[PDB]
This record gives sequence, C-alpha cells and structure tokens, in this order.
Amino acid sequence: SYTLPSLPYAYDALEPHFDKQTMEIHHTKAHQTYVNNANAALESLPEFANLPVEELITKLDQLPADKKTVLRNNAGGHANHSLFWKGLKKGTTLQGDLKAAIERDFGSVDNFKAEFEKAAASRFGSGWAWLVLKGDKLAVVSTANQDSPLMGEAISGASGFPIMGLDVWEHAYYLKFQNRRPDYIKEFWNVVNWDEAAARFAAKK
Amino acid sequence: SYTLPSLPYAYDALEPHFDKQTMEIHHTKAHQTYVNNANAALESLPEFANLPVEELITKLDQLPADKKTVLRNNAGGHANHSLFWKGLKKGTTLQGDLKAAIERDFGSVDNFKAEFEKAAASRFGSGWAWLVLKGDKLAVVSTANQDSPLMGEAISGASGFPIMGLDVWEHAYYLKFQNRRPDYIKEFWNVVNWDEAAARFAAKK
Ligand SMILES: [Mn+2]
Ligand SMILES: [Mn+2]
Repeated sequence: SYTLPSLPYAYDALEPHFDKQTMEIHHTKAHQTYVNNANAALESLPEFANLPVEELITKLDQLPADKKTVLRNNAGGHANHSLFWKGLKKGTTLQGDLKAAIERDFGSVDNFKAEFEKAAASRFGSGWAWLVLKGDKLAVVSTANQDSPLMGEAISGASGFPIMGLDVWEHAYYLKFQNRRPDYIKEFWNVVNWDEAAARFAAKK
Repeated sequence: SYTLPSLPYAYDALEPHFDKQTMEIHHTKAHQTYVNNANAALESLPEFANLPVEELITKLDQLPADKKTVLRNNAGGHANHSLFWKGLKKGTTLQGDLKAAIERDFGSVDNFKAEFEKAAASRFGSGWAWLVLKGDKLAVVSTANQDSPLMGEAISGASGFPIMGLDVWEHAYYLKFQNRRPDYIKEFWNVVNWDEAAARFAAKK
C-alpha cells in the first residue's frame, strides 16, 4: 500500500509565496484522498500493489479495464503530488549543468520561464505544467487533471521524464490568488527547488 | 459582442448556502473573463459574433480550426454560467409536470437526487453535472471543463437540452467547502431554482 509522505518542511516554510493554509489542506486532505482511492483500487491487485507509484503509472494499459481510470486519476494524483512537495523549497539557485542545459535548449533562462509560464497559463481546466527530459533535450509540456508525462503520449498526450512540475488545479491557488493564476505562477519561481531539479536531471531516471 | 449578464439577485441572496464572497468573484471575475476572451476571438468573425451564445456553441464545427477550441472553452464558459445564475434561487419547490417527469424517469425525487449527486461527485477535475431532456426522457450527465450538452456528443461526450446544471469547478466551492465537494452538492438542493427548471422543461427549446 502507498503511504502519504510527510512534508520535508513546515506548512508555512513557503511563506510568503505559498500560503500555509493551502499547503496544509492540499497535503492532508487532497493528497490524502488520492492515496486512499489508489490503495482501495489496488486491494485486489497484489501484482501491481507492490510496484512503486512512479512505475505503476507507466503500466496503466496493463490493468484490468475497470481499474485503469480510477488508478490513472488517483495513482497519478499520488505520484504528481509526491514529486511536487519535494520540488519546493526557498533559497535555492539555478546553476550547474541544469542551467547550461536550459540555456542550451531554450536560449536562456528567461526564454524558458516565458515558455513554462505560457504552458501553465494556457492549460484550460485542471492540470499540470512540466519541464521534462525527452532523451537529451529539455521541453515544456502540460497534462490534464492528474495525468503525468510518465504515463506516455497515448494516455497523457505528453511524454518524458519529469524534472519539475507546477500544479495548476484551482485548489492549489484559489484561497490566496483566487482567479489570478498568473500571479500564482510568478510566485512559483520563488519556491521552486532547483537543487531537487538538478538532482533529478543528473539521475535522468 | 457579449456582455456580462447582471445577476437576477444580490450577491448575498443565496446565503447561508452559497457564500457571498464566492458569488461575487465567480461572477465579476471568472465569468467576466470567459466573456472577455470570447469577444477577443470573435472580433475577427463578423458572421459569428452576432449569434446568441447558446446558438454559437451548437456550431463549433463551422468555425476556423484555430478558433474552435478558444470558443468552445470561452463561449462554453459564458453559456454555462449564464444558465447557472438563472438556475439559482432560495425558496422554490419542485412540483407540477417537472416533478412528475422526474418520478417517472427516476422512480422518485430521491433516486434522482442520488443519481445527480453521484454524477456531480464522480466528475474528476473541472466540469459540470446536468439534468438534460433527451428523447422525451430526462437523464443525468456530466461534461468536462466548460463543455455543454448543447455542443453535441461528438464534442462534449453528452447531448440533450439542459434543464438545470451544477458547476463543479473548484472555484465554485473551494473558499467555503474546500475539498468537500459532497457538502457543496448537498447545499445546492437548497438553492436550485425549480421555477426556472420547470420553465425550461415546459419550453423544451
Ligand atoms: Mn493538487
Ligand atoms: Mn464556474
């Protein structure tokens, strides 16, 4: 069974960018629900229940028809939020190989940011914006609801290894930013954990 | 060009069921944006910019490929919310032909409510839950994002004439109910305008 991971920081560790109230509800209520639903759906599937969540979502097409959607949504929700919590932290600085790779594939850090912000703002409805590694090149993509690039293009309409991502579901920014998603996206740059991003870039797996 | 319709009541007229703050933001910010974006896209389509919004969304396939999506989302958003505001009011009572039709197609008012709540709660991500009239029969369906049954099955995955609907985007209930969509759905029964629903049922068009 999957366990709801604890946050690696206080619920107000991201202030004044991301509000403490949202962090708490988002983690203990929203993420918790995805974990519960995912575990309930895996109760009778011992074969898949043992796999890590990141791997399970790469094998959705191998699940019984009546289990595919529930797990896509909830196991997806669990995987995405787990990555999200670890991808946040104040005080980091983009540098090293990751920075070089970004300037290489986007021309500059500013171009990249503009491209990322555009993808995040243009995702209509619920979804996520991602910086993925497709082989040797970095790219910005977005997915709907709780889909992940790890699920493959046939399912999510996107592919690649997630380096970092931004949750654009309204529950992630409505309490503080209301309808102003652009303001939320701007604040994100202040809390994106570049150290974690660099680590994932180095691992590539 | 479309214009934000004025609400048929004060922003606090639905208290203590739907909060005043959300009503105000939902109307003056969210709905306003759909209206603004739909007008921006229609500036270049004189032959469509004159059609009533409910009619425009039935002709999405006749639009230029690069306009279909933007109008589907924004004209859809405008049509759905316009219907939503008129479908809310305290103090009404389900009765007459509509009530008979519901008991006829659902067995009872309670079965109908249970079915509606299930559709509204099971819509993953952003969307709407609807009570539609199709083939002389009433049915409960749901759509994603700002899609409407009026758009047709090929586009929205649903069809029929909307009698009443419930907005299940998180911006419609997060401030007061947070993650508890079920509680929000329950409060809805206290503010659904049965008079308007009956009127639409009688019109059938
Ligand atoms: Mn989330
Ligand atoms: Mn809405």
